[PDB]
This record gives sequence, structure tokens and C-alpha cells, in this order.
Amino acid sequence: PTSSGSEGNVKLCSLEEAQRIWKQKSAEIYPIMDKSSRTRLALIICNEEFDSIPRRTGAEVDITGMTMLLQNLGYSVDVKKNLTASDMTTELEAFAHRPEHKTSDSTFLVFMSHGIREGICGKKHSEQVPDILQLNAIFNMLNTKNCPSLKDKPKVIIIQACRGDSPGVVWFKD
Amino acid sequence: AIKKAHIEKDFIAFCSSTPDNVSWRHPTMGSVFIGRLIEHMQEYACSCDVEEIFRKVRFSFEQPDGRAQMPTTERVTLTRCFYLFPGH
Ligand SMILES: CC(C)(C)[C@H](NC(=O)c1ccc(N)c(Cl)c1)C(=O)N1CCC[C@H]1C(=O)N[C@H](C=O)CC(=O)O
Repeated sequence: PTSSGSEGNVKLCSLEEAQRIWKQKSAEIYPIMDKSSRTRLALIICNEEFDSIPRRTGAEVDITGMTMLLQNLGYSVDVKKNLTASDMTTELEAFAHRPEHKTSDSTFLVFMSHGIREGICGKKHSEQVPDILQLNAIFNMLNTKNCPSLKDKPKVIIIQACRGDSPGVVWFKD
Repeated sequence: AIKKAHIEKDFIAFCSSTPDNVSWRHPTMGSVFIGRLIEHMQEYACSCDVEEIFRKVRFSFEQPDGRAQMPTTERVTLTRCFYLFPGH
């Protein structure tokens, strides 16, 4: 039991358990491409330093952890930092156009920033002049029309961001 | 010949809190949701599909701790189980 391999700290699926899973509901599992030839891609967009919002100290720990995890799972990881919403849109359109998706079976996109109810904050965001990327735009840029190379393939979007100012709790009597 | 495909399919999104609500980040240890997601992926990618792993992350947040948050999966059009088969 060693974390020395490419998978690091991710526990491995034995080929025993793999064919156990693959025979119990095979018609309902996404197919995996051959490890020797597949070209999986992932994209991490992280905003830590903002023009008018407090810095997200600790963000570098998040980048490190998600980058290593996604590499452990077999993805080649692009990391982009401190982007406006327009920059984020441009990076997503470029990612959707990557030729590797054709020889990939799946993708992960990770977004880490400040957020408000409406979406994810760009580098220059303020309530004076909002700089927001909506989740709806992310889906549209990766869907079958705008990213045909990922048709029928799982697209996993992870978002670390506040969604408002509320604490998310209510009191009840014990 | 041309054929029709669903325009939106095989997506899952996983957000760090519920709508209107904050997510927490430790200034030197990183975001709570990110660290918890990594731990769960590391432990369960070998045995559980991604939707089930996200559910387990949700469960791990179930009791508040002064800094409560509830991760939410959104806009799910996965038609199959997504197993990562780590090592293959
Ligand atoms: C980093 C901080 C000092 C500002 C604060 N954290 C703690 O006070 C803390 C203390 C001890 C702890 N063990 C842990 Cl876990 C956390 C924090 O996170 N917040 C304050 C209120 C809303 C929320 C926040 O800023 N949410 C961002 C929304 O956009 C999400 C993001 O930037 O990722």
C-alpha cells in the first residue's frame, strides 16, 4: 500500500472490484477509455486576489489539493488564476475547443472564487460594477452544441464559492 | 446522415453551499468543502460512483458546527453511473 504512484493518496480500485462493478450494472455505467491512449483534461479556475474584494487566503491550498487529486484520477490539469468573468468565458471556450476531448471519456471543471447569489465573482467584481460568471453560461459553453467532443461524456463541475450572505441555519428547540 | 442529440446531457454540478448561503474557508487550511471533497474522492473513488460520493460529502456536513454549510448538487443530467475506476 503506497502513495508513490501516479494516483497518490487515491485508494485504488482493484481489478477484482472493477469487474465486480462492471458486471452488476454494465448497461448503466459510463464507458472508460483505454488508459494507454486516452487524453483526459481538467480545468481549474481560481480567483484569490481581487481588485475590490478581500483576498481569499488559503486558496493556494485548494489549488494544490484539487490539482493533485485530478491528476491522481488521470486528468491533465490546466490551472488559471485571477480572471475576470470575460477572461473565464474565453478560457472555457478555449477548453471546449481542445482536441484532447475527442480522445477523452470525461472532464472536470473546478471554479473557486468569491460568489454571490447570481454566480461566481470575477477578478474586478464590485457591487458598483458586478463582474459575475453565471453557472448557466458554464453549462452552455460545455454542452453538446458548443462542445461536441464531450457529447455523451460526463462533465463534472465543482464550485467553491459563497452563494449569498446568509449563514445557512435556523434555530430549533432541543 | 445527420442525427439529433440532446443539447444538454451528462452534466453534474456540485456547489459548496445551498443558494443564498455562505461557504467557509480556513485562511491557512483551505476551503472546507474542497478539503472534504478531496478526502471523500480519495477514499471512495474506488468503490462509489460520483453522485454517491457527492451524497457522502453532503452527509459529512449534516450536523452544523458553528460554520454550517450544505453542499448541493445541481442540474444533473447524468444518465449513467460515473465510476472513476482509479488505477484503470
Ligand atoms: C476566510 C474568512 C476569515 C473570511 C472566513 N473563515 C473563518 O472565519 C474560519 C475560521 C475557522 C475555521 N476552522 C474555518 Cl473553516 C473558517 C470565511 O470563510 N467567511 C467569513 C463569512 C463568509 C465566509 C466566506 O468568506 N465565504 C467565501 C464567499 O464568497 C467563500 C470562499 O471565498 O471560498
